[PDB]
Amino acid sequence: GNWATHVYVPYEAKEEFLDLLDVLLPHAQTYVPRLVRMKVFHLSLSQSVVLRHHWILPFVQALKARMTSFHRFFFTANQVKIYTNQEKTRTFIGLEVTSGHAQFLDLVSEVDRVMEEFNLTTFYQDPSFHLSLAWCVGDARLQLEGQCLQELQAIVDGFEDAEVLLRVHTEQVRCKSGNKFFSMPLK
Ligand SMILES: [Cl-]
Repeated sequence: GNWATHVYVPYEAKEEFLDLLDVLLPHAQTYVPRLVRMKVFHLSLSQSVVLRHHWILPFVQALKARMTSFHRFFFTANQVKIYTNQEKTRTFIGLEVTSGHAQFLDLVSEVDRVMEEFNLTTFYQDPSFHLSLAWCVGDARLQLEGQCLQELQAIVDGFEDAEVLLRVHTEQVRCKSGNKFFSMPLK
C-alpha cells in the first residue's frame, strides 16, 4: 500500500490574521468569485511523496528525531503572490516569506535528509516558501495578477497590527500521510 505523504509547518492563525483574510478574500472574489478560504494554514517543506504503509511510522520517528532539535524562529510573510500547482488545476493566493527564508532552507535540509533516508524525492530546487490563504479550481492567474494583486498588496501594506505578518513565530512541524497526521514541537 502507497500513502501520499507531505511535511509542512502549520501556522497558528492570530485573530488579526483572520480579520486580514476577512478583508482580502472578498476583495479577491470581486475578480474570481469562486475563490475558497483556506481552513487551516501551512508552509510546505516537501513535495507530496508516496511511502509504503510499513514505513509511515518509522518515517515519522525519523522526522521527529530531526525536527524536535531544530529551534523555533520568526519570519516575515507580507508579500502577496499568486501560485499554481504543477498541473494548473489549482490557483492560490499566498504570502511569500522574505526574512526567515534562511531558516526555512535549513529546515528543508533536515527534511530532505529524512527523505533520502527513505528513498523519497527531495524538495523543489528553487523554493518560494509561502502561506496559502485562498484557492480556486483552474488557472486564474490572468484575473488575479495585475490590478487585483496590487490591491491585495495595498490591503496588506495598510494592515494593522503589521507585526502579525512581520514576525510570524514557528512552533511545530507536521506530516500528513494518507488520512493520518503527526505533529512535533520545534525546540
Ligand atoms: Cl469564478
